[PDB]
Amino acid sequence: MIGMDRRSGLPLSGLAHLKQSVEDILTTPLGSRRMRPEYGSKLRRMVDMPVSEGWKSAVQAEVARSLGRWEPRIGLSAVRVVAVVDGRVDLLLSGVFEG
Amino acid sequence: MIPQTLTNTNLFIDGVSFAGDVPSLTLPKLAVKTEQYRAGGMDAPVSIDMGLEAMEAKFSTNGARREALNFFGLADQSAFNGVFRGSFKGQKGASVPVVATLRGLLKEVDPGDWKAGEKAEFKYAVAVSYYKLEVDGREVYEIDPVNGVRAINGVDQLAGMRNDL
Amino acid sequence: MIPQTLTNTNLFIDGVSFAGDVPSLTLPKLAVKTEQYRAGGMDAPVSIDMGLEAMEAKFSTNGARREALNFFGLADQSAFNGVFRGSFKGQKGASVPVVATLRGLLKEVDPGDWKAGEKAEFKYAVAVSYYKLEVDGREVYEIDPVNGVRAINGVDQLAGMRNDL
Amino acid sequence: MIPQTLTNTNLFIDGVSFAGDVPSLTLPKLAVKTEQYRAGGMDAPVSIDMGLEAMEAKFSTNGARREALNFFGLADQSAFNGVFRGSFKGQKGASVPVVATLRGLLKEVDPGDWKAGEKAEFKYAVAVSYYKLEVDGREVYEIDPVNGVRAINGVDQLAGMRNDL
Amino acid sequence: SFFHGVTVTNVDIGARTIALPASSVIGLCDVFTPGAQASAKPNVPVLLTSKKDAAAAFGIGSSIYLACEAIYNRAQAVIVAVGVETAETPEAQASAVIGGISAAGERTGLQALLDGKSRFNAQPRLLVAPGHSAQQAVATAMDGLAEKLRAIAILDGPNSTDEAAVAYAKNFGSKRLFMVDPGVQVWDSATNAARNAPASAYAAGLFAWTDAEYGFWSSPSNKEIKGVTGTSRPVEFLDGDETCRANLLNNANIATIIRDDGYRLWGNRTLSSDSKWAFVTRVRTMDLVMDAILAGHKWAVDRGITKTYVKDVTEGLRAFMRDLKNQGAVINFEVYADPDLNSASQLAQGKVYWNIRFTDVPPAENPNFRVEVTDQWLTEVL
Amino acid sequence: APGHSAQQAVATAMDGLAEKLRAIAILDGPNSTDEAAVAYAKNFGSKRLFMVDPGVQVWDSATNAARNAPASAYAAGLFAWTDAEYGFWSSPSNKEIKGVTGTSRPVEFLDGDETCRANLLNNANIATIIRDDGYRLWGNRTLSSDSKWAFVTRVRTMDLVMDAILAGHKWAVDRGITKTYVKDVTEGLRAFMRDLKNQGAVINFEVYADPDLNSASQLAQGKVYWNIRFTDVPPAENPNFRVEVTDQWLTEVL
Amino acid sequence: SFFHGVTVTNVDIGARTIALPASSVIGLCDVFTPGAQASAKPNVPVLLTSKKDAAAAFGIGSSIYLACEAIYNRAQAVIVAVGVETAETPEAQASAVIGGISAAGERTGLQALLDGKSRFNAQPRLLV
Amino acid sequence: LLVLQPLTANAQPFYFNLNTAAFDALQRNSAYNWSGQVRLGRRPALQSVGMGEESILLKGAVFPLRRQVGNQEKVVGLEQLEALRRLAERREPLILSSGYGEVQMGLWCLVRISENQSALLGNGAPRKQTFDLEFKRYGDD
Amino acid sequence: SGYGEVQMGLWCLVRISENQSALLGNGAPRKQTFDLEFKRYGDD
Repeated sequence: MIGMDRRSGLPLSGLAHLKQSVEDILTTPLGSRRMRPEYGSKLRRMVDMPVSEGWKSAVQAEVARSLGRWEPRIGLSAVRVVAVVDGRVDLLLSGVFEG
Repeated sequence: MIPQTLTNTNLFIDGVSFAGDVPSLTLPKLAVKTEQYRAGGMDAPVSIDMGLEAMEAKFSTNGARREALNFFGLADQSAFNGVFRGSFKGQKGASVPVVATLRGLLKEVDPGDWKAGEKAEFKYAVAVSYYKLEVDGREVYEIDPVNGVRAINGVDQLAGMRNDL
Repeated sequence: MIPQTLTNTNLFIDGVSFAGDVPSLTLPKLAVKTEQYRAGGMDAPVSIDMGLEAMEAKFSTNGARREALNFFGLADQSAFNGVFRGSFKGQKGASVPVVATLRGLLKEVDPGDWKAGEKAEFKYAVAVSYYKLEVDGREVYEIDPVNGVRAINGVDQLAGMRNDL
Repeated sequence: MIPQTLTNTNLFIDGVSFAGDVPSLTLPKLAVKTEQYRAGGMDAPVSIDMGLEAMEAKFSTNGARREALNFFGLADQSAFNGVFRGSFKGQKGASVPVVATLRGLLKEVDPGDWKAGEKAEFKYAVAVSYYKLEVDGREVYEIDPVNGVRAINGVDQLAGMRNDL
Repeated sequence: SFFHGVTVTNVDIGARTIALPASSVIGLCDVFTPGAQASAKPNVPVLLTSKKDAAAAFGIGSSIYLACEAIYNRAQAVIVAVGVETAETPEAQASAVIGGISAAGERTGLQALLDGKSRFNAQPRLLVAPGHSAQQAVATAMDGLAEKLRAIAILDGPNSTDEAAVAYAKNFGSKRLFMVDPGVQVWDSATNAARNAPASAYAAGLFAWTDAEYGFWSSPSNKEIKGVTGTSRPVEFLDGDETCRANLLNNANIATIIRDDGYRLWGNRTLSSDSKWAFVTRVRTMDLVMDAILAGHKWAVDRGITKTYVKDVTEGLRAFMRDLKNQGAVINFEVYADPDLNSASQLAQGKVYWNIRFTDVPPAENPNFRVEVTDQWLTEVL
Repeated sequence: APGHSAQQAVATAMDGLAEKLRAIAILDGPNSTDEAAVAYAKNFGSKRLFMVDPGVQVWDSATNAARNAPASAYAAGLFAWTDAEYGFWSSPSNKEIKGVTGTSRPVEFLDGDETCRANLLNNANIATIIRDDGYRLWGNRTLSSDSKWAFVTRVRTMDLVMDAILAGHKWAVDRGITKTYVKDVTEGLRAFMRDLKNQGAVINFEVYADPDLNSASQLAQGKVYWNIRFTDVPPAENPNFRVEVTDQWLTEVL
Repeated sequence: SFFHGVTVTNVDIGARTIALPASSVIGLCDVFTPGAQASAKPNVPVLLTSKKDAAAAFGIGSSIYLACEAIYNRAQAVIVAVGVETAETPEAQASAVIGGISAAGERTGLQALLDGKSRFNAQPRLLV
Repeated sequence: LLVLQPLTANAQPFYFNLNTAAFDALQRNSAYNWSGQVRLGRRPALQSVGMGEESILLKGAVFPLRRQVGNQEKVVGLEQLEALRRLAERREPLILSSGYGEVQMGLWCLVRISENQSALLGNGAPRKQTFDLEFKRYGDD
Repeated sequence: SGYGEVQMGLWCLVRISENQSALLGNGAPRKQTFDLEFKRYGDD
């Protein structure tokens, strides 16, 4: 499938379109889209919550829901905390490719 | 804490005293009914406070006491009462009266082996339907099976379970 | 290694010391729950680390201690704490403080046979919900049943099972 | 044959020696799993070589040995190794070194009754995942559960079962 | 200036220098351009794990990255990459790759791969000079550096015809050399045509894919090459000992890419004069158990010789080599202390000997199939 | 004295203060190459000096850069570490170093009797640092021209079994010599040496009074003599593994 | 010089069948070639322990080792083995393998097997 | 431990952990629809005529007097299995979200809830609730 | 198989049913007792 890039307007198809397809899921909140209320992630609700070991398993369980809806060509493997600086947690979104 | 221990004991059945009769006692084994809770994620199974076991108070008698044999198998429960008493002396002579007022049903009578030269024993057993232990003068246990009052140290623990829900 | 062994012991319940009371202890039997794995090709069944058994810590008391009998059957678990201590002397006098901080629920009280001349014993039992053994000053065991931290020699072994998967 | 018997013993855990600690051993009970085969025509049921039972090696320790308590319940099997040694003297002084190199998983730790005057004992148990007995210098047993090599007197008996079929 | 929302990050974050598989670390030496886009000094080693590390330390058009991409397309490997400044004379270009102690106290060229350990915990096991191994002076440099390093050097022949590469293999026989002569070609995005890669780095990425996914004891010949198209020479192959250009190279101890023009490597024998050390799996399992013996038994250089110490490691090795035996890395072995050469005259000197005897698994390069039929015991028809 | 031991005049005062104190004096080298570090160790050879030439560079949190520590305090904190549980009899020549990064110069041990940078510096009786980012120490041998006192362990054991005896024998000096005075302390020297055999400090010893030097004329001036001849554990600096690939157990694969 | 650390060598050794019952000793005598690799004088006895010093005292292709490999194939005993220089005529070879007191104060040939004890503490009970 | 979450995507999900339900058993039946057709003189022919019902059954027990972890002044509730019931009368499939192998399990409709609540208090409050949930895989496109 | 006849026929797989228990924190079991169930595909 051939789509266009979000910035700079260039049509990119293979796997750069795959990565921006995921980051339109993860950063859109629910109900922000027009006439598509069941689109996006609850990750903005997980913004600025304390990083516990139940916060990690609630992000894995919510990325898997939101990518399971509107990204069928990605099989999610794991989400892991790899570093912590002040506020900035960072997550290695790893997943196999299907489709 | 000074070392204390049992030195002498006593037993009452419906007021009268067995002041020269009983060689043995057994207060009822207070044991909580535990259910092994291991689940997803947790490693070792925990045990949960989920009620008490069957209380049963053995006592023993060397002679044919009509006052003890009167209360076997009566049609009314808690007709037997019984009061078990102990005295714990301490190291400095400060004797501590351990009194346990139970009100159960008398459950079992077995006059055992009546050998000729050997003394005989009448083992008794009491299906305890009420239990109340007092260490010095203060009430430690007060176990109502049929009522919802399990008082540990004078405060009801079953009442606190209803306020939590 | 110099020969060492137990010489004396001690016991704490919620801060107060049973410094003249307890004749006996039992730290909880740490036992792994083993499932016999024999399969196609393999000869003898191996046993697999698949969780711990039910920890239970007996201790015993000769006198009516109100501090020990207070904590039976409370509506909150881990209201009983308890601290069991030992002292292992060695051959050259280097005594080694073995302290075991548990935080379980008190499970069973049975004042046994109250014979007249014979001393009485109050056996106790503790449904252990937390266990922590320290040999000298260093933390050997730290068993969280309800949490996912089974620390052997200070490193969590349950955390290493999650990194392997 | 001259009369020989055990006089002294020793124990190694991961290299270090328990040269003053262990009062007791138990090498694992080697037992074949027998199925009773009686059939049409035959009178008494025969027992058939159909695999070994669960090997388990008890050993015991009187003091708090951090080297022994380190290996309980580790996330990797065969992290515990252990080496059990004996010395059988004979009638003419010809001592025979019986060494048994096992490589199991440590299964059970129970510090028993910590009475005050009585010495304490830490019973251990090892879920044996490898066993290798040597009588003098020659290898008698070599039991691989997880591999297909049951070597009796240095020759694999499980390999001979595959050549027969 | 922080940020308070959900964000995507496309740059590297975590460290992966913790694992470090000791059997698959690769020494790499070729030219590059040390500009401002290449953040690495020329004659120093630098640790690499991914293509982003090769992009940051070297140029994209530089032939270091063309060899780093050749390895990282196949395996998740670790590369100790040294660079050389490109010269004018090709006989002086080979003088830059061999290096030496031409500086004050710094090793340059291939000799800086000896400084892999004490910099990044990588004692290199695979030596490649992509393109700079058709010259004999560097193939002799990679020869003599190999037994210092206990590695094998994956050199390559010239991209001419077969007897130009068979006669180039006759200058060796030194047990440490694995030559793959057809320089395989790869598709390019910018050129939109067929390239010319020297195909010595592709065998290094295949060895790092073999020893981590199949074990180092497994023969790394019959396995897939990625990032590949046809070869520079169509090399035919049949079954039945013909005049094929596959059997001609393999009998000359030369490996070659064979089937479907780029699909698989083919051949496992090394440039060795001894038939005992003919296979690479005889050579790889010689050095990768005896440095895996040491890894874990690093306590054998201290804890001085007491009565139990000679006895401590003589089943310290027996318990470790039975772990090698059970995972298939060897077949049955024996480990025992040396009875006669161990003496108290040199035990005070520090020397104490152990005898290791193991046989390893043979690679089934030629399975024969004697087919026979019967009904119960004999051929009933004839 | 980190950094100052690279000077010749300081290291000689570091030398002569060690024989007055029965101590191991850890020296340094320059930041320069291996040839200028071997030449710094040739003029020594006085049985008490321990040279570590590679400049240990270490990260700091103040300026966020890499310093250059002169390698003395890391070996000093390692000699004091191996006496805590491995004992003074053990060798600290393959032990780990915490709080460390790489060296100023690379130095590695390889095999085959080539020009190894470690073997060139061990043969000059100088310790190095081998594995990644300051991971090990590598020297067993002191700067000693005498072949008997080569290893660090024999120099430390002879200096640290005596203060383990001279403490515990604060008595047996200015006491007063009775008839069984010599016997009651030579049975006390044995009892304070059998525990050293018990903890693995020595191999089998002998302690006995000197029969011919002890005399009646020596008692009048307070001089009494003993013989505490013992032996020590040699550190296994060279474990040799004789290894081949046979084809013996090839009939196992059938 | 010396070496620090583990130095992994590469040698050629056989099976570890060197377990030695000191029960029977063998007196042996055959011809050989006293080369540089054969570290044994001709008419003196050499105590042998295994094949590793039977290959060190006498050569591989020597007729001692062909008659000494056959013993260690079955029993790993200890051998009091004397050598003899080979001869041209078979009568002088038969006279040399016997030997005698023809030296200054030594015994040559088979007679050097009488010096088993007080040299080796092994009086040969098997004469071949 | 496991996460139930519906198709409306704004409703509150159910989280399985030691505070809420904490199952320790997991049956996963998965048939495969091979239909047999009996032929007269030979073996019956088998044809793959579909996929069949794949089901997941969650055992376990809720003890609604054990306090929440770390003693949060709050117990495991009696409400905390009826939340499984309210989430099941939505007539709606659910995404299972584990955390060990595959994380994106499919759409799983909830079919059966059956608790066995005993050891009662005075007002009928149990202190054990042994349940068994039972799912079937909703076959989406 | 590898013991009697080696060429067993065509066997279609019909049922998989695991019982995964003794769970970890993230739902990971440490036992998976299964029972597979085949039926012989009747080829020509």
